[PDB]
Amino acid sequence: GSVEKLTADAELQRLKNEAAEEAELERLKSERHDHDKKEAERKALEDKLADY
Amino acid sequence: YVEFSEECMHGSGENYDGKISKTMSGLECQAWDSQSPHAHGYIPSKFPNKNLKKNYCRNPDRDLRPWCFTTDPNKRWEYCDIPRCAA
Repeated sequence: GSVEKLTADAELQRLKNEAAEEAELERLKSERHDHDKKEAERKALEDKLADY
Repeated sequence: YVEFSEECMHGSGENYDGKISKTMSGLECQAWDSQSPHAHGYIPSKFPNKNLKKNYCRNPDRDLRPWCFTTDPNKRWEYCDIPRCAA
C-alpha cells in the first residue's frame, strides 16, 4: 500500500490540476502555492485528529 | 569551490539555473523527478521551459523567490535565500 490517508483531498486537488493543466496551469501552480501554505494549518490538526 | 562566494541574483530569479540542492534552512531538496510520498503535481515534463532537473532549486511560478520540496515529511516545500542585486 501507499499513503492514501488523504484520498479525498488528493483527488480534489488532482481533478483540479488535471482540469487546469490545459491552459490554467499558470494559475494552478500559483493557487497551489497559496493553498499549500494553508494546508500546513489545516493538516496540522487534521492529520493529528484523523488516525486513519 | 570556495568558502567566501560573491555573486548576486536578478530579483526573484525565475531564470535561476544555479546549482544548489539545499533550502534556506539547510534542508535537503527532493528531486523533481523523484517519487517519495509527497503531495504535488509539479511534473518536470509539464514545465520543460523552466529546466526542472535533478533536485536543484527552481522557480516555475515566478514568485518572490525560488523554492524546493524537502525530503523531510515534516515539511512540504521551503524557500531558498540567495543574495539579490540592489538595483
